[PDB]
This record gives sequence, C-alpha cells and structure tokens, in this order.
Amino acid sequence: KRFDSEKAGDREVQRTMLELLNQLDGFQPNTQVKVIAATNRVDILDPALLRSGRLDRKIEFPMPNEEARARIM
Amino acid sequence: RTRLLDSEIKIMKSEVLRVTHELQAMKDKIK
Amino acid sequence: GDLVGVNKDSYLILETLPTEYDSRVKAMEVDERPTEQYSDIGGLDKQIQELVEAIVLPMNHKEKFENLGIQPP
Amino acid sequence: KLLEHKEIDGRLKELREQLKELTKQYEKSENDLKALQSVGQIVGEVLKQLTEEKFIVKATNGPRYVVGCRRQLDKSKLKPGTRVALDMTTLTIMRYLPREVDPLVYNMSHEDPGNVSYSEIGGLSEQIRELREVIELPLTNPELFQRVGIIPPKGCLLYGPPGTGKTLLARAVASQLDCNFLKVVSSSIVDKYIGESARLIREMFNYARDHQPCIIFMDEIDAIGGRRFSEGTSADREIQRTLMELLNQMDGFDTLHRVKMIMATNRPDTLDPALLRPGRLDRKIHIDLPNEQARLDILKIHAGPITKHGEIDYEAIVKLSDGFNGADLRNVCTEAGMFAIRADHDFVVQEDFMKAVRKVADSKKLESKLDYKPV
Amino acid sequence: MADGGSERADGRIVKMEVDYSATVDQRLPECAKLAKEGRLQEVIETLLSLEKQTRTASDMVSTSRILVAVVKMCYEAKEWDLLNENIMLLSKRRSQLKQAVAKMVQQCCTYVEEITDLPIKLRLIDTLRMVTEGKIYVEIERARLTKTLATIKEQNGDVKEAASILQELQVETYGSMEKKERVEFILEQMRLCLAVKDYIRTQIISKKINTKFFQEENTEKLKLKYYNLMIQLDQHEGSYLSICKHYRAIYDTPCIQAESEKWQQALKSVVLYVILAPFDNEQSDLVHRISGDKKLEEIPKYKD
Ligand SMILES: Nc1ncnc2c1ncn2[C@@H]1O[C@H](COP(=O)(O)OP(=O)(O)OP(=O)(O)O)[C@@H](O)[C@H]1O
Repeated sequence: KRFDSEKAGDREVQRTMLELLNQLDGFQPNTQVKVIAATNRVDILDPALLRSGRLDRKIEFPMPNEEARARIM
Repeated sequence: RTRLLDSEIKIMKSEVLRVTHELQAMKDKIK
Repeated sequence: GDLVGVNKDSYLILETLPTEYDSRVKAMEVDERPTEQYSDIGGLDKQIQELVEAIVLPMNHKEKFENLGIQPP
Repeated sequence: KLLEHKEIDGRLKELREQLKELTKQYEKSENDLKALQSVGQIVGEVLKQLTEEKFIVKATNGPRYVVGCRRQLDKSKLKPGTRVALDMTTLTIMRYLPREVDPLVYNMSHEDPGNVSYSEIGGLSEQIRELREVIELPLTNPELFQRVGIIPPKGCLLYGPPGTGKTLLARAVASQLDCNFLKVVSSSIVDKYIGESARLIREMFNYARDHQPCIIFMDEIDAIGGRRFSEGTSADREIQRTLMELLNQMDGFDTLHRVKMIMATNRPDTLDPALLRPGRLDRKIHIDLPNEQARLDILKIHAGPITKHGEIDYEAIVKLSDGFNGADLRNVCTEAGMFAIRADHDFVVQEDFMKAVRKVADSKKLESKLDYKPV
Repeated sequence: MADGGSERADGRIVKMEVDYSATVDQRLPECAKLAKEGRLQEVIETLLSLEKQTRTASDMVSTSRILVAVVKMCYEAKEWDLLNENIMLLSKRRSQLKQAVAKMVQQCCTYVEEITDLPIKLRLIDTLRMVTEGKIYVEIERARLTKTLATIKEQNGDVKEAASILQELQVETYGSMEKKERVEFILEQMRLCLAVKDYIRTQIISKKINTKFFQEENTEKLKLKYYNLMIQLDQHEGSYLSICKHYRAIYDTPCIQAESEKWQQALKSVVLYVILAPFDNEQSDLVHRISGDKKLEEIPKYKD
C-alpha cells in the first residue's frame, strides 16, 4: 500500500506490476493468459491490483478445522 | 497451323531462358 | 534488442541467433511438472469447483462463455 | 490440332513463374551481394558546429572528432544535440536521423489505443462541450482566437470520485483527435535517482516541443505533484524539485505550442497551490457519480453484446443501483452474465442482473471517503 | 403501476368521444399520481405516453374546436407541474414528452393551415420552455427550426426574427450531431441579414458558415444547390480578389447541367472575375487552368 511520505518506502516494484497489467491486458487484449496469485495476506496490497479485471476473484482459505488436519497429516 | 511453332520456339526459348534463370539464379548463387 | 550475427568486416546483419534463451525466465518455466491429483486437496473442494469453473474451463471451452457472450474471468 | 499451343503455353508460364520467382530472389541476393560492399556507418552526435564544414562531433562509444558532411546533407539542419551517422573510414558525416527517442516514452505513447468516441460516455455534455472548447478549438482553428487576438488557454484538471471514467473520458479524447497522444501514468518517474525523473520530463517535453499538435495526459498526480511542507523528509523533496520541473516546464521561457495538458487526479487538495493558479491549468472541472441515463445509457452500451430477451427490467438494476461507474456496469453486466453461466443459461435472464446488483452493492461496504473538493 | 396505468389508459379512452374535458380534469391528478409513481424504465413512460396520447385526442376535442388556448395553458400548466414533481435527471422517463410533444407539433402541422398566430405562438412559448428545459431533443430541434421558421413566416422575416435565429444559431450545434437540416437552417439567416442589409453581419454569420465543414456526402445534390447560397454570400457586394472560390462555386452547379445558357453564364462568371481580380500570380495561371473548356473559346468576348 503506497504512501505520501519521505525517506521511507518503495516507489519501484509497482512499476513491474503495473507493467505486468500493462503488457498483459489492454495492449492487444487476448484471452491467452490466466493470472493466478496466492497471497498470504491481502491488507498490504494496493486497491488498484484487485478491482474487477486485475484479479476477479477473492478466494479465501480457512483453517483446517479438524479433519483436514488429520487428513493432510 | 503456325502458332504452335512460334509458341514452340518460345518454349525452347523458355527452356533456354529458364536455364538462364537457373544460371542467373544458380550460377550467381554460386558466387 | 536482439542477438544477431554481424560480419567483422562488412558489418552486415548476417543471421539471427537461435540462442535468445532469456536467463532466469526460461529457467523459471517448471519443466518437471510434479504430480498432484485432487485427492490431496482435502477441505477446499468448493474452492476446487469455483477454481475449475473460474480457470480450467476458460482453457478448454470459451464457447461455453461466448455462445452466451460476455467475457472470461 | 491445337493442343500444342496450350501444351507450350502452360510450360512457358510455369517456367516463367519459376523463372520470375528464382531470378527475382537471385536479384535480391545480387542486391545483398552488392550489400556486402555496404559499410556499417558510425553512430555519433554533433557536439557543436565550428565552421561551414568543420563539425565538432563525438563518437557515441568514445572519442571526439571534427569532420564534415557528404555534399548535400543540409548542414543548417545539423543542430548540436542531433545524431549523425558517419563514414567508417573517412569518418565524415553521412546522414542524420531524428535525434534520439529515450524509449521509456515509447512504451506509454504508442501504448495508447483507439476508442469509440464520446457517445460511449453520457451525462457530461457540459464537460464534453466546454472541455471541447478549451481543448479542440486551437488546433481546429486557433485563428478565431487570433481574430480576437487573445492566446488560447493551456489545460485543465478533472476530479471527483475515483474511477468515474476520467481515464475513460481521456480515451474518448484519444478517439476524437487520433493524432499525438502522450499519456503517462505519472507515478513511474522516480526510480531511485534524483534528476533521472527530471531528465525523463525534459525528454518528454522536448519530444512535445518536436511534434506540433501534441497531447499530454497525466493521471494520479498526487504521487508526483504532492505538497511542499517544511523540509524535514528526504524523498518528496525529489517531488518538490520534480514538481518545480513542472512549475517551470509547464511555462518555460518558450510557451508550449499546440501542446495540451490534460490532468486527472483523485484528490486535488494535496497538490501545490502554486500549480493551482490559472494559465498553467485553466479550470478544475468536476466529474460526478453517474446519473440514471449515465447508468442506463452507459449500461445499454454495456447491454449491447448480450443474448437477452424481452425481459430486461433495467430499473431493477438502476433503481436498485446507487451510482455505479462504467466499469461497475461492466461488473453488473459481466457478473450478471456470470450468473447466466451459473446453471448454463445460454440466453440472458434479467434476474441475474439483480444478483449482480446484490453482489456489487453488497461489495460497496469496503469503500469510503467518496470525494475530494479542491481549492 | 403497469395494471394501474393499464386500467386508466385502457379505461379512459371511451370518454373522449362523448364527454367534455371533465374526465381530463379526472386525469390531471391521475397523470400526476401515475407520474409521481413513475415506473423507472419503460412502464409508465409508455403508459403516460398513451395517456398523453389520449390527452391529444382531448386536444382534437378541445383544442381543435374553439382554440381557446386557456384549455391549452391549463394542459401545459399540468405539463408544467408534471415536469415539476419528478427530476428527470438524465433519468430516462421521457416518452411522456417525446411523442406527446411530437404529436403537438404534428397538431401544429395541422394548425398552420387553420390557426391564427396567437394561440400557436402561445403553443410555441410553451414548447420553448418544454424543449429547451426538458432534455433537448433532436427532431423537435428541427421542429424548432420550423417553429421559429413559423415565427419568421408570421411577418415573413425582419430584424426580430433575425435576432430569433441569431439566438438559435450555435446553441444546438454541439448537443446534437447534425449535417443536413440545421445546415439548411444556417442558409436561412443570410436573407435575414440581406433584408437587414448588413454585409458585416453577413460576414459574422459567414463566420458561422465556415464553422460547418465537410459539406459533402449529406445528400446527392444538397451542396451543389447550396452553392447558390454560398455565392449569394458575396455576389454583388463581394470584393475583387476575395472572390476566387466564390466565383468558382458559380460553375460547379451547372457542371451537372448540359445547358448552354446558365452553364454559359457559369463559364462567363468563371472567367469575367479575372477582370475583377487585379494583378496576381493566381491570375496569370488560373486564366489557363480554366482554359481548356470546349465552349469557352466560342465567345468573342473570351477572345477579347
Ligand atoms: N461520463 C461518461 N461517459 C461515458 N462513459 C463513462 C463515463 N464515465 C465513466 N464511463 C465509463 O467508465 C469506464 C472507466 O472510465 P475511466 O477510466 O475514466 O474511470 P476514471 O474516471 O479514470 O476513474 P479513476 O480516475 O478513479 O481511475 C469507461 O469504460 C467508460 O466507458
């Protein structure tokens, strides 16, 4: 999540990620790509990365209740 | 009955000119 | 931005190299493809279903999407 | 007895086609064999012109030289800072290209796609017409301004809620003029260096000084405009100096000629009040939330490629909507169609649209701070 | 509601053939309440279009019998109040005015042969407010051209109607895209500036002429006939040298014509303005650019 502050933070990275969206979508929009992202947390992400066509779905994974612990164990 | 003779001399000229298309092609292609 | 073969003397663009292999990316392509059937995913089977309806079927049948005629995810 | 005419005619046409195809590539290869004599010219640039034929130039990969042109190279057009190609051996000047391009400009200028015109938007006819007056007129006719005499204005700033189609309106302008669009996302400028940002600004403004009818568009100005507080930080002083590249270089000494500047932000409060004086940017025009023929007419543009029936109660959507942008109507029509994929209704039923209204109007819970009113 | 406007729309068509407009007074709060309901998409927009349509049947009853116009100003008094209660904020409930007022100018199309000027201009002072206020249309802008043209035809053009077109020249050039009929309206003020006899106002509205470009493709011969109005712009009052394109468009109109008299004055008017135009580089070459016609050397005044 971006900032308006000084001597701290990153203004880079997001160039790679808006270049990811930039080269991928819009510029000859072809449905020849599937974007799969698995973040541990969501609250650090920008709101401009998740809107409607950047990542369409928000698929949460809850805790293995009892039997997925015994199962995966 | 002479159009086949003129087109025939043009066909031997087509074999010579195709031999020079493979000389302009092949012989130049050597160098 | 290409690797090309150029004469040392005439400086003519002679041939294109078949060696543009791109470091790290072409190494980022997982070529082994380890196996994981869906018997391992225990507890997220609805997420398997919305996962397949979201992702797997746009790879197979866009006619499932565009005989209805909207968009893929 | 006439089969020999076609019997020699088809073979003559076949040997003529193979003769033309083989000898044609033999002639192209002969041009390549003559191109074996052709010499790679030298990339150099003019440092300064000394005399009529003495040219202080520099090799791009090293040393400096003084050479001359060929015979007819239009030496007056050689101005210091241009690029020349030189001879290899004699090293005299052979040609000059454009100058230079700095291809960070490439990946966002010709990145701009053509669009449908301002029929795509609606409910902004005051903005279309008056913003059309401040933009389109001095390239169609700047002499009505000169019949008056008074200089045309320069640029404006759009605001309102985010995502209301400021970018979409800029794409409508991108469909309207179709000429010289230089559209920058305007936050990728500070990489980690100081004057690199400025040097990209100077290069873009010099390219805009090159081409006459240039159009600039910028978005999310607050990451690059900012506000000058008391200096105690260490990273938006870069935005102060870069901001001063904007303060000078929207005016300069030379005014920009047919170089319009279209500005769009989400918060126009935190920008510099030094920027907020007119002349630089003439007016701050508000873009609102969509009204009901904006929701509807923009929705019906979105209801175009839809396998519907005589069922579509649109006011279920619109009256059950409460202000939703063009991409939110992409969300309504798209995810309503996703509910049409649910149980594989190959047609389009109206009741999925209300479901999309439920999902999106349900998903408005995470969003607040709906406005930023400038000045 | 749909059945609530189906019972009034279906249930109030009978009473127009017999009754005086007292069922219409039993429609003022019915259209007012159905519009206050106002189904937000296609329901009561169309049901109220039916009810304003049967209101125009009551206009065939009441406003086609006596032409009182007090019944009319009560009807657009409740159209005034009916435009008052709901916002219509680019809101799409508008066919209550579209074919209603389009049938009102259909009625005025049946009135200009029958009506005197006073109640029809009260109708015009209604629909100026109705269309300039209620979400400016496209076809009642051309009915605006014929209704302010009807105000022209009241006294057959004067300074007041020259002001009535000078207030309506460039207002609806940017709201509605148009190439034909308002271009046939932009030719109308030039005789409303020659009756004034104002050459510089003819050049102000000629600055209005050259803001309408791409004259071509509109109809088959729209602009070949419009060139008569383009040459009337500076015909007898025109200069000597600013008239080259002006005395070019005299000739492209009989270019269709195989005539030898009006096409002959197209020749002689495409050649005798060199006698107007003084010493020019454009003179001494265009006298041979236009030279090459077959019928041009067949005038001894052309030899002269
Ligand atoms: N006034 C309008 N007329 C027509 N279409 C509009 C209008 N406003 C928005 N849209 C639609 O909204 C979509 C997005 O518009 P746009 O990209 O301008 O959003 P934005 O205003 O740039 O938002 P933000 O600046 O907050 O990202 C476009 O596809 C466009 O069709």
